[PDB]
Amino acid sequence: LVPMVIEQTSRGERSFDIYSRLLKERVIFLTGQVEDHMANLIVAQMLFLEAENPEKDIYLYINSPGGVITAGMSIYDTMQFIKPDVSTICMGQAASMGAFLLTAGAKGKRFCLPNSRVMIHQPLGGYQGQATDIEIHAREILKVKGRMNELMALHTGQSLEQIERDTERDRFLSAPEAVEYGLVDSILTHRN
Amino acid sequence: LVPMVIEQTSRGERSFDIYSRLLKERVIFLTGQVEDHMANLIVAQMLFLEAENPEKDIYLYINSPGGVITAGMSIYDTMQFIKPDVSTICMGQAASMGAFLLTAGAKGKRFCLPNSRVMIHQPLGGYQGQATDIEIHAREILKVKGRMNELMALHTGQSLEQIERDTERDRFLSAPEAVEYGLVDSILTHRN
Amino acid sequence: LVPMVIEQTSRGERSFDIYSRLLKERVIFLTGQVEDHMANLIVAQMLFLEAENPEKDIYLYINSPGGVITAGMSIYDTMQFIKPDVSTICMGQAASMGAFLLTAGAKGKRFCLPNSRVMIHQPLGGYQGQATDIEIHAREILKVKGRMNELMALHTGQSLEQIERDTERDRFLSAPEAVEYGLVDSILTHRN
Amino acid sequence: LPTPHEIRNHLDDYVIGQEQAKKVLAVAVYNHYKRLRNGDTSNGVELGKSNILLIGPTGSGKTLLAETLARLLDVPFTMADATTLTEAGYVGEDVENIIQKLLQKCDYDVQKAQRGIVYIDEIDKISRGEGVQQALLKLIEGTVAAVPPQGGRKHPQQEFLQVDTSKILFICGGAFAGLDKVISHRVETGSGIGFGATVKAKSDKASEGELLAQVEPEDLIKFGLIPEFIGRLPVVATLNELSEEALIQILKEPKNALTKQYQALFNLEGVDLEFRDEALDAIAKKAMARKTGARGLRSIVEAALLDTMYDLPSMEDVEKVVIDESVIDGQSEPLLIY
Amino acid sequence: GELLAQVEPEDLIKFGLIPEFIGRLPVVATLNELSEEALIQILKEPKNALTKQYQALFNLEGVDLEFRDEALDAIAKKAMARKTGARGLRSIVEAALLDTMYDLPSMEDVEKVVIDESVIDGQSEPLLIY
Ligand SMILES: Nc1ncnc2c1ncn2[C@@H]1O[C@H](COP(=O)(O)OP(=O)(O)O)[C@@H](O)[C@H]1O
Repeated sequence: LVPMVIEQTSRGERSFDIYSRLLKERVIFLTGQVEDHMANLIVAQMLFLEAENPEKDIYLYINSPGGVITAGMSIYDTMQFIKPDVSTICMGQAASMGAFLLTAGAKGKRFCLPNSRVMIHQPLGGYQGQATDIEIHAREILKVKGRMNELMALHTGQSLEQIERDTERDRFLSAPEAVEYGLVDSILTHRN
Repeated sequence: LVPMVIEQTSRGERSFDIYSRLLKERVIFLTGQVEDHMANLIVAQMLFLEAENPEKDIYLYINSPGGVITAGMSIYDTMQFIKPDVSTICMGQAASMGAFLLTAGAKGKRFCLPNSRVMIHQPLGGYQGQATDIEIHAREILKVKGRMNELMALHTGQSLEQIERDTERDRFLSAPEAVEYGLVDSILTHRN
Repeated sequence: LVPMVIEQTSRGERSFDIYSRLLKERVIFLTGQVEDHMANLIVAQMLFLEAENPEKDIYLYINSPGGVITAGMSIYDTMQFIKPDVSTICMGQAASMGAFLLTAGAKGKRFCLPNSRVMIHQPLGGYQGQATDIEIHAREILKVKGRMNELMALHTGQSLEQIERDTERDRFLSAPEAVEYGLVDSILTHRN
Repeated sequence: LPTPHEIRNHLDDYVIGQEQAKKVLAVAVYNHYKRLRNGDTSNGVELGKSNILLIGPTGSGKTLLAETLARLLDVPFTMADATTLTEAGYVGEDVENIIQKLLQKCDYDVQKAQRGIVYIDEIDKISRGEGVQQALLKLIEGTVAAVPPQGGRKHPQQEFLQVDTSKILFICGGAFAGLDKVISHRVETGSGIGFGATVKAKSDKASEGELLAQVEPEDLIKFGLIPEFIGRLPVVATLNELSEEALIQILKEPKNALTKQYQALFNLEGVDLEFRDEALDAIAKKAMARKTGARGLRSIVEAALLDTMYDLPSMEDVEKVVIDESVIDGQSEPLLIY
Repeated sequence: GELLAQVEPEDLIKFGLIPEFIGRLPVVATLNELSEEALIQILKEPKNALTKQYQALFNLEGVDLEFRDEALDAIAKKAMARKTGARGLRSIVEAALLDTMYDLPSMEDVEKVVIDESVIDGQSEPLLIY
């Protein structure tokens, strides 16, 4: 059950759900397996906040084990499109897609919690059918692999060759290791 | 759950769902497997917006893997019937049915995000029963194939022969490749 | 999640779901397989609208792959029973039961979109049990078949013999073909 | 006491395109003056006042129709707005303040004030404050309001002048934009969203003319007006719209036409002015898009002539001046003849 | 600016003005917020300009005041933010010269004082010539 909170305003007392109250403060929660429906919801929140104030910065809290690539690209493309800088904070973990979205945040505004765990791997897919169809889908996933690696190299700042080697197999990076790799910029240890 | 949002108006503060709030701005979300139930909901949204302001454009956001042809065709006929132009934007991906609706958008208003993937294929179906019945259903699906290819050629601008050859098997098109093919017009890289 | 729309009038502002907002305009949506529960809901809408105004026309948007015959007759008898003329518009498709309700609409107020598919076939049924019971049920379904053919011939205007030969097996029809056959009166292509 | 036909002729001189509305006001105003003229009241029957209700779009001539009648038959004229009196606090002092304003024009003559014509506008806004309507109906039904005698430092209750509002003609003008939809629902098909519905919102609004003419008390109550207030407004006059072509005629056809006013100003200066027909369409088109009706015509013409008016007195050798559609756009300069 | 130009009678009525009063005033002259360039001219071009006023004030004490061309641009920028029009200029000048005016009478050997753009920002102190 989602709890309800009261917000004091000039008009009077107002009741909001815990998630909507934080949305009012430009906070979007990315939680669980990435998919088309949850991604479209996040896209709607980014566009809504852009209109309210295109100057202020938006925040994205990523705690997810990854998911569909196509759904993630909808979020990634939306972040780069809108004028507001999107700050990404990793809570708990950030897998292949969560990590791609984490590093896709605005340069200097990417954060990670101290005990967080980041993991990056290459795309995984499968197709059953004729050899001709296999060649088509096989070429498509390879293109996505190259495209994802090219974008990660840009945000992380590492060379494309290095990304291919590291993403060939699952690689787990802690919060300090991620800072060196370039996935995140700083760690939020304590409130200052 | 969907996060509620507040809209300021002359009467006072008003509460709207995230999707309903965007619907007020002539934005319709086409998400997931196309089926009769969701299609009738999109049709109702279009007709409602037409009454409010037939001059203003409508924006359809497509992120779906395709689905039933009859359900998708009810959306296409609705778009062409109504006077306002229906702009189509592709987020994440637009498969066979999603691509037909995408290219069916108003000329010059079709858009695609840079990392979106547009796949087009021919109709697929099946029937079990007597040979006489199989002949009836086989002729019907073939007629549907020609109808879809005829319309796709009209919107894309390519010849019917080329569309038939290209759609004989699954064909994946990136956002730039789609521009040359004619499925879309421009790519929304960044807000200007 | 159906969206909520706001209707603004001098008295005030009211919020309705998309389906209920269109109901005020005498628009009833028939979607999915026909059954007792969904049909009962459609019947209640017809009686409610008849009470509000028995002179204004009622619109029925049909998109359904047929269903139970008994449930359909409730809708058909209700349409003829009430004074208001019930208009029928085929969106996407209209199978055996949907087509029967489509052609059952008021003369001159039956429409179909250009890409709609209309299919008509004879009733389907089965019974397991003693030979004596089989004869009872077999006679019943044949009586239903003759009754449906007679009604379809009346609305379509075709001869009873022609309807029997055509409905022996599935007969897919297009919007232009339906006009000449008599199932529909006109095709709605563009608002003009 | 001229006949209604004669009154309509006077209105036709300054107002064009609202012939139907002129007829309703001509007969209605004629009856009001006939009752005042028939002060003898020989018959046992007591005559009752008839109040008109004007329903038309903005800048359609509602206000102009009020004072124009007073110009023909000399009577004091005052105007009020419902938004000013929606305060709902001490409404009694403001309703009597309106006649006090009217009394100023008539030299504070109670008899002359009673014969005066009062006008109001924007009645749609109050329809939904309900309480404001309760006070307004009393003024239309008839009420005696005390007013101070021609101002003064102070005066006792005895000297206060009381004027009966039963003999005053009240015209409660308004612009009911959303009422047309209510009438279409009642008269035409009750479908506005579906495929078979009529959503031809081309902005022509030609159908609105005959649609609003079918106004009945039922559609008004839906708009929020209480039935008691509607009963006190038996006469109803409806203005259809001011078309683009109609605006062109208003620029020159009226007696004190806008073009004539500017032309006269240039004539005394020593140079005549010529308005080409091409310039008229540009001005009319701008007003239609701006939605100002005839009101914007004055502003558009002044802006176009502002530059030349500044330099023409200083400049010389301009035998004649001409204007064209290009000048209205602002890219071109008014042609000068030497 | 560019908003008051679209003023109409309906908005004036909401403010409280009587509708009859508005109709009697057809001509409407709407002014616009002074620009940076306009404020710069007022600082020196008028005979009774703000700079000349302080120059006469300093001259009464036996010192001459000089204003750099760049300083006027900075003063105009600060004045525009205040939104008080021409009066905003006096606020900036009084603040920048508050310290020197307090100590200038007590100080000796001061024959000339110069102000530049850096002084307007407040990071620098008024330049003194000895
Ligand atoms: N047919 C017309 N002929 C001349 N002037 C008109 C006409 N219709 C409107 N006007 C102008 O419109 C102005 C009144 O506008 P306003 O009172 O705001 O709305 P309404 O015209 O509905 O009363 C008048 O000054 C008048 O000059």
